[PDB]
Amino acid sequence: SPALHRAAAHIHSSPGRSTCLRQTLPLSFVFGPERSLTQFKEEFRRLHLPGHVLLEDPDSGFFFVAAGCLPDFWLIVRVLQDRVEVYAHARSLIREDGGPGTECRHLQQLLVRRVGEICREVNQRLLLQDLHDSHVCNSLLVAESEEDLWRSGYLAATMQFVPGHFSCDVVWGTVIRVHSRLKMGPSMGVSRAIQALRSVLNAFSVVNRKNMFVYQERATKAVYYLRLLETSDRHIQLLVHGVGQAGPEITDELVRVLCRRLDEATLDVITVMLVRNCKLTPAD
Repeated sequence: SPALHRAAAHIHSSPGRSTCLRQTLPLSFVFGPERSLTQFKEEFRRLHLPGHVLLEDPDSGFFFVAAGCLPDFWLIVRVLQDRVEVYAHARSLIREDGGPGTECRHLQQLLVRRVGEICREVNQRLLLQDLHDSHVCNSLLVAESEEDLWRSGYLAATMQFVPGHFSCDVVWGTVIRVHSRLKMGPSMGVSRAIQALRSVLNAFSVVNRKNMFVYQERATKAVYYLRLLETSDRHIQLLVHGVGQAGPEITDELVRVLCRRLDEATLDVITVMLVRNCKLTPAD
């Protein structure tokens, strides 16, 4: 503890020096620091460094980077209430001729990137948990579209780092062929396949967003946003957006359930047609 404290004091008391570097990284906590601090600490503890291991001192609370024995350079990371301080000490941090300064700078940059990614992931997880617990899609979690707008402590998040544009991209995408009987539903312009999918997914569909559902995987505890669209040969195109790659619960089981519902609807329609002894199409 006292050696790390002295190194941090020397780094802070020598700004702009070629041997000591101090960097401050803010933690954009959408839900506040009370819940974000524990998540950030856990992520930092579970964070992995290339060729280095982070040891957290319990007396001081500041993590130190060591070779995985102390290396030729000292890297110290301090986690405050709402900011992260990274201190790097080396003989020459400016020279990059295969020395310890270049390695220390690369390690500091990697640690800063990992901390930023961890903060973003914590914010996304908090937003997903709030959406799952409230069945409402926040603007920061996903931007409100024109259809959603027509059918419609986060103030700092709105007046902070750009929200809405940080929504997770479509992790997986699939196209499901729609049968000829289900191509036209009971309402003009509404496919029967779309209606069946809505009826199936009403258990997790978003009220404020049309044809949108929020599904939380049981294994990964990750809430993902599913969007379904009709593509014309009418078909159902489903895009699943999540922080990480979609698991097998949504990739396979959900597709199987949707296919089973579509097949049941087609079989019921065919039975109704045969009840009237109507001519059956070769596709039917």
